[PDB]
Amino acid sequence: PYTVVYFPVRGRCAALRMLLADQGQSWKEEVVTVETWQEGSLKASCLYGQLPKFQDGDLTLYQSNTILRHLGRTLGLYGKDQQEAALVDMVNDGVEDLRCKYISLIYTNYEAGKDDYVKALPGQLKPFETLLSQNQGGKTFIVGDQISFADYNLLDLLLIHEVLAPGCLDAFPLLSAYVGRLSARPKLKAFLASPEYVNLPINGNGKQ
Amino acid sequence: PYTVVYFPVRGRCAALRMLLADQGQSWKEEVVTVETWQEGSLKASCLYGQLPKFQDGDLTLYQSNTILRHLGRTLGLYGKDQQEAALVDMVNDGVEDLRCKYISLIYTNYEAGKDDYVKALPGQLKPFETLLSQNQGGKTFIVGDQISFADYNLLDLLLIHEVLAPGCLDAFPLLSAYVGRLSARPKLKAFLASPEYVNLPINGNGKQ
Ligand SMILES: N[C@@H](CCC(=O)N[C@@H](CSc1ccc([N+](=O)[O-])cc1[N+](=O)[O-])C(=O)NCC(=O)O)C(=O)O
Ligand SMILES: N[C@@H](CCC(=O)N[C@@H](CSc1ccc([N+](=O)[O-])cc1[N+](=O)[O-])C(=O)NCC(=O)O)C(=O)O
Repeated sequence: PYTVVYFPVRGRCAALRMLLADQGQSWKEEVVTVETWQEGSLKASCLYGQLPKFQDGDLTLYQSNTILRHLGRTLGLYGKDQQEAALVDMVNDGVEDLRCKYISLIYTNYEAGKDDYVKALPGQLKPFETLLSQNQGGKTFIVGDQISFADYNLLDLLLIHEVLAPGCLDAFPLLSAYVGRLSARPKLKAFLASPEYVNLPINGNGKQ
Repeated sequence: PYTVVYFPVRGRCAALRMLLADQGQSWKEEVVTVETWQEGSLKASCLYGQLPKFQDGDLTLYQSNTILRHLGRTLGLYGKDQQEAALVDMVNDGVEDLRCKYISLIYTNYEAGKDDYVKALPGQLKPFETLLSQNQGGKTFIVGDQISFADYNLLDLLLIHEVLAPGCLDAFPLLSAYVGRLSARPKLKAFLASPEYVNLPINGNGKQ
């Protein structure tokens, strides 16, 4: 089965969890406390000395995007052809780029860098609105007419940014509608309202 | 066919170029000067306002790793099955993580951060030596027994680090032999020695 090993936060596991829940997959959560991590044995055993760690049968993986791509690949959420698969990759890489900036702000310069970050947000979000606009008027998914792992990753990015800068999507009709539409999918809606998601901090340092 | 649109530097296009050359694929280079970029029209037309931009027929792509994964997918350099594909992803994400740190040092604080960076390098290279040690004694490739896009990306990462920290691979026998072995592949060896590779700077700011 599936096992996700992570700290008690949404962070880089939020998207893959949304994917698993929405896809009706069952998985086990292995919560790692700061004490256990500080112990050192687990960390030393991690390929890049970091979490998340993921297990699928006897397959052990590291790197959040590797887990997303693996789930996308094995579950059929990676486009209908090579052309779509590439576009899905293009979206996820763009999502990762912004997530990195978001993470830097959160853990590195929240107080002094928030104003500038929020000021620059529109230009960073615009590309995803454009992508939607070029795909069936933005009425379906980010790429093609079937959901992909990039959709879950983008959704999370949009959700955490609405927390960081409420109303940041107001100027973007497609992104706004997209968030509402995907968040309304039955299994996903139930997961997002559940305590295991709601009662977990977004980041490990309490900022958001 | 293939068209690479980039500034006159190796940077984030070095790995994909090595891949194309080694695979015997033809491609065209579209060099973008600082003046043309500063003009603004090209940049505004780029999905995320950045280069590289790649064209495969009428398919236009952005994001260096998206290009690598697309070429890996289409040319059969993405593992023999789904499991290997995930391991390939795990390697590339690790390569990207280190490349980001390298890029930060180069463009953000080379002078004051070099010492610390080089001091931390061994711990950052270790995971790749470990992966090699676990795959046929490190006698073939980073994943499985066939070359993958992650091999080209990792090779470039190792090459630019030996320039930044001459001798850094002395502490890693497998990685050292791996660099020598892959660099000896006939088509790649010819490309690496060619003016089109050699006469290009590694980075855009002249640091290395
Ligand atoms: N590329 C990896 C990134 C993994 C990662 O960043 N892991 C962190 C999560 S927390 C984290 C992630 C990013 C930043 N940050 O400042 O960029 C700060 C924190 N933190 O705990 O403060 C971790 O395991 N840290 C434990 C360790 O290294 O010993 C992935 O995508 O899965
Ligand atoms: N995620 C993308 C990243 C593309 C990228 O970083 N492109 C830069 C290359 S130069 C670059 C890349 C990283 C850093 N940096 O400081 O981290 C500095 C520079 N630079 O030109 O100084 C660019 O196009 N810049 C033009 C622009 O944005 O207007 C990819 O993987 O392809």
